[PDB]
Amino acid sequence: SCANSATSRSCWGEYSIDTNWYDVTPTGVTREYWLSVENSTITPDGYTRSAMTFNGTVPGPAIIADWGDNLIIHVTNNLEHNGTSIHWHGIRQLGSLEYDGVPGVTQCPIAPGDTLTYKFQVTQYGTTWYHSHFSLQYGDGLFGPLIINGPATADYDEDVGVIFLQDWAHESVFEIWDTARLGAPPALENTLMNGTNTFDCSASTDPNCVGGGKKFELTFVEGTKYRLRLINVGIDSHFEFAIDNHTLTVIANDLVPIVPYTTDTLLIGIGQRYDVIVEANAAADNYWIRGNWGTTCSTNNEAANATGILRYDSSSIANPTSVGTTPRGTCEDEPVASLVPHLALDVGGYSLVDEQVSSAFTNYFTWTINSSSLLLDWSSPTTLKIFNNETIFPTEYNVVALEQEEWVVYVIEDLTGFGIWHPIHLHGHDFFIVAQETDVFNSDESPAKFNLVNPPRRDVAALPGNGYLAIAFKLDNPGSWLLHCHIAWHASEGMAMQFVESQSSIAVKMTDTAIFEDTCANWNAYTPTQLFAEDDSGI
Ligand SMILES: *[C@@H]1O[C@H](CO)[C@@H](O[C@@H]2O[C@H](CO)[C@@H](O[C@@H]3O[C@H](CO)[C@@H](O)[C@H](O)[C@@H]3O)[C@H](O)[C@H]2NC(C)=O)[C@H](O)[C@H]1NC(C)=O
Ligand SMILES: *[C@@H]1O[C@H](CO)[C@@H](O[C@@H]2O[C@H](CO)[C@@H](O[C@@H]3O[C@H](CO)[C@@H](O)[C@H](O)[C@@H]3O)[C@H](O)[C@H]2NC(C)=O)[C@H](O)[C@H]1NC(C)=O
Ligand SMILES: *[C@@H]1O[C@H](CO)[C@@H](O)[C@H](O)[C@H]1NC(C)=O
Ligand SMILES: *[C@@H]1O[C@H](CO)[C@@H](O)[C@H](O)[C@H]1NC(C)=O
Ligand SMILES: *[C@@H]1O[C@H](CO)[C@@H](O)[C@H](O)[C@H]1NC(C)=O
Ligand SMILES: *[C@@H]1O[C@H](CO)[C@@H](O)[C@H](O)[C@H]1NC(C)=O
Ligand SMILES: *[C@H]1O[C@H](CO)[C@@H](O)[C@H](O)[C@@H]1O
Ligand SMILES: [Cu+2]
Ligand SMILES: [Cu+2]
Ligand SMILES: [Cu+2]
Repeated sequence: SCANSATSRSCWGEYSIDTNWYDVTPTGVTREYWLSVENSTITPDGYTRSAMTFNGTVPGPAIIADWGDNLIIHVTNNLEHNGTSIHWHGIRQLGSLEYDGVPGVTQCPIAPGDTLTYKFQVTQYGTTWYHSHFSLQYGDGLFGPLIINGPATADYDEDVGVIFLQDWAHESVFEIWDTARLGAPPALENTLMNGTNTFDCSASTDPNCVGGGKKFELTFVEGTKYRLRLINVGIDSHFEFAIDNHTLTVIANDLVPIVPYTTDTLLIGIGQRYDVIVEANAAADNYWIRGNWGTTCSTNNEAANATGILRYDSSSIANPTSVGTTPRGTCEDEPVASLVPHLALDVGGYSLVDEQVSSAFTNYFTWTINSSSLLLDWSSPTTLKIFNNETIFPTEYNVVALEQEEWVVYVIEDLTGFGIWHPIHLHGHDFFIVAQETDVFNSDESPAKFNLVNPPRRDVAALPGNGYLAIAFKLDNPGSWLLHCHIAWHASEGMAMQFVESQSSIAVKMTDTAIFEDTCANWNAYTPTQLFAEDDSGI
């Protein structure tokens, strides 16, 4: 039993970095939050535009808690013309399926003017984020940081918090969706680093291009070790984060602490999080912070300006003249060999489920999973079906039923030919990356090459373009769990499926059943006169 501190980050009282947090949870306290989903106007980069925000800021307010705390988060939808539904990214929701926030799966949408109070315990610690999982809303700024304090696998003095990395349009994503769904995502007008960037409005005739955008700035005190919590939250952005003339000691991936490793740059797919410790041991100077936008992965109009500024002297106003490390320049994830959980777990005996991604064109460009593109009915979410004792779901719900062989290995194959590295997010579980391969899956040979012995473990991992991703998870969380590409266009285009896991073992408190019913009653009251119908997959 030791206290967490700058020289004992492994400690968490009677618990520690060695505690199995899948099986053991500290007692904490209840923390209550009130969030308002708003229709806003912001100027993050000297361009004024609309946004959909929590509480009028991009990013939204920080939700900060300790490992074990119970969170009560009242979410009121103050948009006029969209439902909304908020997901707590990577959060296991063991026994709280109905608060996972996936509209069409775990809830009906929150109708305009309605409130839904999300309740869940945090049985994980580290860096994550919360965001709307209702259509493309997070692309208009509807996300915020969710930081759960706990132990760490390397010592550090100061936690600077999250640095968000994203693309950023100069108009609502909902304005460009009709063009994007023809099949080619647009190059967006800029990027943001923790909510800010420069933009040259000097030659603009657009009255909204008011200028004054500023670089993200981070100040170091020489000798201090800083925890930076990196999240890629773009619509369709890949990053390779780096700080010139500094080394990153990587200590967590998503919500899983790893054996520290050092790296000059850090590949980060959408929805992925890393925790790094940077020691401020360079010559004191201004250094460029590089997002290293992956131009081979997706387009942006201003890729080279996905940068911020590290200062050792905060009174300096000069731009860095530092020289960047040459990026690997791929759309890959960090190498599997680098991502070794500190808490070592092995994958047990399993049953294999194989699915294949392709594309089709119906009304617009769609992605298919075993020939079916996800299309959900917001007024009949999977959980509603489950509470009605339905076990056969619509084809377009892309349900795979799991029932106990205590483990599943889920192989998803890219048969599209496109060579996109798709960030695949699984809800309700950390998975084990048993293979992440650039090659064709062979059901007779590939399983023999799976790594079942402490493989990487996280909640978002790349399906390699033209390859396969084999992820294992244990049947330990009855529910209906969405799995999808986190490239927002692709999710909206149906690149998703869901696991209905141990359906008959789902338990929901009567109070939460009543709440769920109320949410859907209110949604159903809104839809007859909504201005805008569902026009994508729902998620
Ligand atoms: C959620 O609310 C947003 C409003 O904030 C809705 O966005 C609207 O979406 C419609 C349908 O896609 C857009 O119409 C299209 O606009 C483009 C661009 O001018 C045009 O080329 C198309 O032919 C079509 O008219 C509309 O622009 C857009 N409105 C705004 C202000 O962005 C969205 O549909 C809502 N979704 C739900 C599910 O309630
Ligand atoms: C990126 O932008 C956000 C601001 O949009 C910064 O978020 C800030 O993060 C820090 C550290 O995690 C938060 O500090 C904590 O505040 C709470 C509540 O009062 C307190 O309990 C803790 O002791 C700690 O001071 C801070 O709340 C938060 N600010 C906002 C507005 O949410 C973040 O720091 C930026 N990243 C960098 C590297 O600058
Ligand atoms: C968010 O905004 C709403 C509406 O004004 C308010 O009730 C709530 O307290 C605010 N929450 C935070 C965290 O500021
Ligand atoms: C947000 O406000 C804008 C400007 O009034 C409006 O055009 C748009 O429909 C609103 N969006 C939603 C989702 O309510
Ligand atoms: C998806 O299709 C492939 C190829 O036909 C088949 O091998 C696999 O079992 C299918 N998966 C499921 C879950 O239906
Ligand atoms: C679902 O099954 C349970 C268990 O038998 C039963 O109590 C409940 O009423 C059922 N509900 C419906 C709507 O079929
Ligand atoms: C993470 O660790 C692996 C194995 O040592 C390296 O191959 C990689 O480049 C990174 O350091
Ligand atoms: Cu997410
Ligand atoms: Cu994708
Ligand atoms: Cu998701």
